[PDB]
Amino acid sequence: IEGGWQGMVDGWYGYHHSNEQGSGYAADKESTQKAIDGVTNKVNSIIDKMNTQFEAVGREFNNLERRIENLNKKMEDGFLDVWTYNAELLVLMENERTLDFHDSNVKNLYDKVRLQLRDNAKELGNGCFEFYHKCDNECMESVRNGTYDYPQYSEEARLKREEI
Amino acid sequence: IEGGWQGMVDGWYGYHHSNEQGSGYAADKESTQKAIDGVTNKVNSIIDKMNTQFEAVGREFNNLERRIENLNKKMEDGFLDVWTYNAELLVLMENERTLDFHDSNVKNLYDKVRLQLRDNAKELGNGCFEFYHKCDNECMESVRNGTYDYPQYSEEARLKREEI
Amino acid sequence: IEGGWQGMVDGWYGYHHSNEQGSGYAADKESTQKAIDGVTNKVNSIIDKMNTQFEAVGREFNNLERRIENLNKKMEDGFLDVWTYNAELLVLMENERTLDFHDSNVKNLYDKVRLQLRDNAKELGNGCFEFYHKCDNECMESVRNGTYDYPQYSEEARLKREEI
Amino acid sequence: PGDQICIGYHANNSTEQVDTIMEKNVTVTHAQDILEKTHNGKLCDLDGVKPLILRDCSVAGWLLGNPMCDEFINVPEWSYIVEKANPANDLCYPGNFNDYEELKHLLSRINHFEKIQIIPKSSWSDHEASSGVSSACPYQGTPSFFRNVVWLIKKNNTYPTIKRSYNNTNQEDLLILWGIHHSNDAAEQTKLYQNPTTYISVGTSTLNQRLVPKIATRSKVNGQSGRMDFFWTILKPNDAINFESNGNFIAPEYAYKIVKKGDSAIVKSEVEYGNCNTKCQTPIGAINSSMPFHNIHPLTIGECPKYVKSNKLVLATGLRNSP
Amino acid sequence: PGDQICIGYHANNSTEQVDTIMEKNVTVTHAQDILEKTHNGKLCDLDGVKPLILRDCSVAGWLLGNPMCDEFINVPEWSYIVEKANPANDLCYPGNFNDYEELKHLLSRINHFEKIQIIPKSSWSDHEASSGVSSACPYQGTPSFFRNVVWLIKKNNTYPTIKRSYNNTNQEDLLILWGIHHSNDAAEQTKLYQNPTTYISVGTSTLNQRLVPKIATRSKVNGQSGRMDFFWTILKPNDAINFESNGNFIAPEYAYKIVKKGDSAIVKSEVEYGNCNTKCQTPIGAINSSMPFHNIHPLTIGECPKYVKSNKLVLATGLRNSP
Amino acid sequence: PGDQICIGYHANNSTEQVDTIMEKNVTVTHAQDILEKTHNGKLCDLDGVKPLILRDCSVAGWLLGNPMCDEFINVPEWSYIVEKANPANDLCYPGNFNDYEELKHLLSRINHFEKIQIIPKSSWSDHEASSGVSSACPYQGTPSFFRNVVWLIKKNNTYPTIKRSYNNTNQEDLLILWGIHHSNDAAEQTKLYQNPTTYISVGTSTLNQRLVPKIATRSKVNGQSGRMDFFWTILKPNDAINFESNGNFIAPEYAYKIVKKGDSAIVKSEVEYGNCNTKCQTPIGAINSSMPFHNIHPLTIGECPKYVKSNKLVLATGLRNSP
Ligand SMILES: *[C@@H]1O[C@H](CO)[C@@H](O)[C@H](O)[C@H]1NC(C)=O
Ligand SMILES: *[C@@H]1O[C@H](CO)[C@@H](O)[C@H](O)[C@H]1NC(C)=O
Ligand SMILES: *[C@@H]1O[C@H](CO)[C@@H](O)[C@H](O)[C@H]1NC(C)=O
Ligand SMILES: *[C@H]1O[C@H](CO)[C@@H](O)[C@H](O)[C@H]1NC(C)=O
Ligand SMILES: *[C@H]1O[C@H](CO)[C@@H](O)[C@H](O)[C@H]1NC(C)=O
Ligand SMILES: *[C@H]1O[C@H](CO)[C@@H](O)[C@H](O)[C@H]1NC(C)=O
Repeated sequence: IEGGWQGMVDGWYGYHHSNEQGSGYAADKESTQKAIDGVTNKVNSIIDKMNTQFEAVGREFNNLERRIENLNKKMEDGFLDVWTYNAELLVLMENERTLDFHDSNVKNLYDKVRLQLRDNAKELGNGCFEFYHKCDNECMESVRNGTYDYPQYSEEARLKREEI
Repeated sequence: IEGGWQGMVDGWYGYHHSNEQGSGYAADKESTQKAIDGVTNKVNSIIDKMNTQFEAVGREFNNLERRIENLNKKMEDGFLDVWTYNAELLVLMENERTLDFHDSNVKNLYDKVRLQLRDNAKELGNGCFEFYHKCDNECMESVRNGTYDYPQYSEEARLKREEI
Repeated sequence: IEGGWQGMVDGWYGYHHSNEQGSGYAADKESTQKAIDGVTNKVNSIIDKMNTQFEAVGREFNNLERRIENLNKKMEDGFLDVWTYNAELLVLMENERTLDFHDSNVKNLYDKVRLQLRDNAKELGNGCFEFYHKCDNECMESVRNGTYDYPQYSEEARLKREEI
Repeated sequence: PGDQICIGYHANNSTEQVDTIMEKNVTVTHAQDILEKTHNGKLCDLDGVKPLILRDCSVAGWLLGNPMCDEFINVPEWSYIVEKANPANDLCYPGNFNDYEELKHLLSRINHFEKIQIIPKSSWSDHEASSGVSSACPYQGTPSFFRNVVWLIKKNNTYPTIKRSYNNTNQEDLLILWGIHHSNDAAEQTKLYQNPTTYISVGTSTLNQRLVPKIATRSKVNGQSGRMDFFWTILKPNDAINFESNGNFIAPEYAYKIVKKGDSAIVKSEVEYGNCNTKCQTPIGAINSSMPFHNIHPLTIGECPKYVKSNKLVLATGLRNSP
Repeated sequence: PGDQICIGYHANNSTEQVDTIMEKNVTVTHAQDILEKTHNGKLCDLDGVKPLILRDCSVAGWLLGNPMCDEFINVPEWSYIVEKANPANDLCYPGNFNDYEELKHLLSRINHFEKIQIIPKSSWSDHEASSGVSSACPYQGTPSFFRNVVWLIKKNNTYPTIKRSYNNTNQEDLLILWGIHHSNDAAEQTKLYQNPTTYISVGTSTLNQRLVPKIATRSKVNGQSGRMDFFWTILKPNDAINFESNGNFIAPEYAYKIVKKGDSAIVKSEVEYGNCNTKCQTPIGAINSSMPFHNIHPLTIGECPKYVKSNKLVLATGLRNSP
Repeated sequence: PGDQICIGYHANNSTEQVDTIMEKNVTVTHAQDILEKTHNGKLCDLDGVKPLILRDCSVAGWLLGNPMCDEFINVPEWSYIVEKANPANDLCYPGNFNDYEELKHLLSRINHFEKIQIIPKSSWSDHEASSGVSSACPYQGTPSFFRNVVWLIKKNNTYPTIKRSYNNTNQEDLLILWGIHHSNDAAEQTKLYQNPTTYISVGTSTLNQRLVPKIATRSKVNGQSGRMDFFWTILKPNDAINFESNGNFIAPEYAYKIVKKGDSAIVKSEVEYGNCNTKCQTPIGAINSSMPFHNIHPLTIGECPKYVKSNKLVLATGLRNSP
């Protein structure tokens, strides 16, 4: 949310923890995959649906066939205008959807975490949670894979909240 | 969120409660309606905007009119390509919007509820809330129609939280 | 969420506070700006991409050139149908995106605030927060510009929660 | 435990799939196919109006009265015209039909004719009309010739100069057709027509032609080395048409009044009639449907869904439905 | 109670509605109409350049100098040309204007002419030029004839063979027009021209024609049984054009130099001029606007918004605004 | 402090920008250009099949055997044909090539010819074949003439009437070409041909022409006041073609068998060959790419991306990447 992780080389979306055991990055396997599967077929669908073109031609006319020639010319400009127009608005529209597709997926990671540790952590309002409790590497792995036990740190979180 | 309710025949979106009085499904009238009104006119708008076509024709040419004939042929392939292309990308794009339209509407139901019972229930992270308190059928009806009284169960919720 | 502020003349999105010092409206400068920058270039992109047209013509045919004339006529109806179709579906699709663009931006303001004052305020479920604490004009300015200090009102909020 | 409420959505056993720009083959709860794919395999009426089936006859064979096209001697009103790709009964003498395709296209805004006798066959007192016959044009084995058009020849050894004219006394455009016979050599020319140098001269307010027979040696088409070209014009309400010739003239007897002018086309079907109805017809069959698209056939006629070359157009209406 | 802050959005009294794929007639706070719907109902200049209004004259009437078209004897530069649907002053003798529509289309890239005398009317010493006149072509009641073209006839009883040629000494293509008179019978032919068998023969580097008059009986158009066909060619800078004839020749006097070549068309308006300006003009009126679309008229000319057949194109810019 | 976990996303040093309906120039992490912009600047084979480069020769110059086109006396199979915009070696006598563009278009479905001797040059026993020569048509300075076609003239003072015919004994359509010489005056006519009034008469099952030379005075094109028109037809498998003339006939010697019929066109390039390969070729160069779009040149040939007139088509695939 404050920007991207220059340091996350492992994937498109993921985590960054810091604790007494140190720090580290960790990409989400499922989320990054889902995004690539989605984005790539988007590209292909745009490319593959274009299967239309096969034949190609110019065309030749004499001096007493200027109406027909102009008719031919306007047919080509006609379809060119339409096809230019489509491709450009296809890209703009779809590029936008791609970009907030990523925003939506990042938000989903943030929410999966926020649900697992309600009052066990402080929402810093920055993309990060300040855990109330001590969260060792295994506690951190646990919040990443969904397999995080809330009640273990329950009163610890409550009691160290109550320090404030 | 874990999947759809094979058991909800009453509508598109809704609820499932379980309490001491037993269990049951219950569809949201407003939400299901809004979705049908929206989705149906989407379909019609796609269909009705097509009002364009009226006349129809082939066309016939002799052996010394092959340039014109080819010109005619390419006009038809030309418009066919464009119209095929549009209809297919119209469907893909719009089918996607339809699908996460439904996701968005479901999320709205989940949020209407979550706001009414902050700490009176546990977000299981599964689409369901485990009420702290006892929630009789009328308490349940109350959370469905927005007319739910939070302060009644306030300290009950607090006190039975404090059991943990 | 209950509707728009007839009283907010300062911008597109913003706030309304009420406290012991009275009441007032206040638009978000950044948010309103971002929306105008976005919406206006949307309009221009639609308009500017149309750069296609330059030349213009009818065309004239005799009585023994009815095939060609009809061919010319169908080319014009052909491109007219396509261009009519595009412009209309461009507007519908894009007008929809514009409208929930605004909904999304409003939601972002609501969330920026909700993160800053978790249990220092009650979510009324209406777009408004009932502060637990007393929030003077400067406390209010503080929640608008992000520069709001949560811990100041911490136990005040807790202690006056505990009145319930 | 504790009481629970859940937020959820519809599911069913539906197997209808649907596509998306990012996802293919997504099972859905409710959907609408909009692509129409079925047709009744038959040629049908349009809006209670039967079409005009020339069976093995072509438009020229029909209008000039080829002897094998007699079933179309006096047809009634029609919605469209169906012709085969290679009708066996076209011209019976080899030759050109001038501006054929333009004539054909004109029958696409026409709905009904009225065959009128324009200059009777029994008026040709000084020329031999009834010998307007040849083996190239069979009828019932016997040598015959077009019925709507007279092949005049000399009486005694004399082809006097023909000068006839017709004032369209009606309020409808009428379609007149005539022809010219290109003979093979000077001898045939003299034996048929007497005069060695000849011309057909036809005039309206708009038309001013003069046709001279091309006397030459040719390859036999249908065992016939001769040729015969035909021509046509529209004669407006109060205009008159003038003919003049001293040889090789294939004079008209019957013309066609145009009533009425509407929508039509000329379908190239082999399919048979089926006593059905439709507002949309294709060469390979009618379609009684209601959908924005189809993929039946390009060449469609009437008010018909947009022909498209997709195999599938299905709109998701309901919800993602995986078990 | 307790203090409150709220998140909200703009509202107003605006009643502008806007559409969506899922919702129709949605009231909005701010919007932009992009469909242009208004025009000034007049024919105007383009970019400070007036058009060429032939009022009741046609392009042929104008170029051949029909006596009722005198106001166009020496026009100046123009932006486009406006003609009525059925000009009363076209040809004055009935007949064909060969490749008319191609000529017409050529005036669509032309902007200005310069009428040049190409072979003077007083050069025809051995033929009677001044009797090139007829009742079919009135002027001021009196029998007249095209001004830009001479209808030569015999002097004494003699139409000697004409042999004249013109070498375009200029650097511009020039447009030359000539004609042929189809007489009615042998008698008229002899009385006008003397020689019974005649021809017009015209040649450039690209052109090689030979026209023979079709002597026949016709229906009277404008009380005139005769006919008169016209022809035209472009004569490139250093090319010469050769004429030869011994009868029925409608010789040129004036030709048209082409300067300059630009954009134009030929509008079929009945609307009058209005002393206005535009970069976009239609047959039913000019439009001074700035919008990506319009629904005024298909046949538009200049740089004009995309003609569309919608009644409404309005983009929502602001917010949903219900009270 | 306390332990922390954060949700975040990829960033890099990528500078590839991408556009959106609401935002322009948005830096992204990964992207795909789909618009192809590069070409090899050369003319290449298609699918291992070389094209047919007539260098300074035109299609007519080639088919009629203009003396400077000898390198194309017996070409082999080809993928497409490349011609310059203004070939220096076209006709060598000024004149019309009838239905040229239709002939040209026919070579667009043809892939290979087989030049056949159809009526030998040494068969003309009673006419002077070898004097079929002129200064208007140089060869190696010397006065020559088309090689594939004979300009017959009188032997002694006699042009007897020619009557020759050819029965296509093959299973392929063959392309035959002949011509007519328009002389300048009665004197030239007599000196070349003897007979003052003449005709060429050509007939197939489908064709029935009769050409009469237009004897007139003309402007000298290439120092030559005469003209020469050419003609062509397709002769179906078992059809015969008949020629008859008593003057001004430019007879055929060689015809062209058509084998085979496939895809082709006629490119107007100045670019030279490059010994390359492609499935997509343009006039200004080949393109070996794989992308849904390009902006190289409109007139493209083969299976080629959609020509578009955009400068940029780039799809964002990755994430917003600002430092
Ligand atoms: C998370 O731990 C669970 C068990 O609690 C395990 O199955 C899973 O593999 C772990 N995730 C990763 C990414 O290793
Ligand atoms: C919910 O109860 C309210 C009153 O508290 C009532 O007006 C409403 O009808 C109830 N909802 C349903 C679905 O019956
Ligand atoms: C909000 O206050 C901050 C300092 O706390 C200040 O920099 C900012 O200008 C204030 N916002 C407004 C809108 O005045
Ligand atoms: C018959 O048509 C002629 C055209 O030749 C027209 O002038 C005339 O009015 C018609 N006949 C009569 C008697 O009016
Ligand atoms: C006049 O045009 C002729 C074409 O006949 C051209 O050859 C010649 O150069 C021009 N006249 C002169 C004197 O050069
Ligand atoms: C040669 O072609 C003719 C057409 O004139 C055809 O009838 C004939 O069958 C062919 N020759 C022979 C001997 O069959």
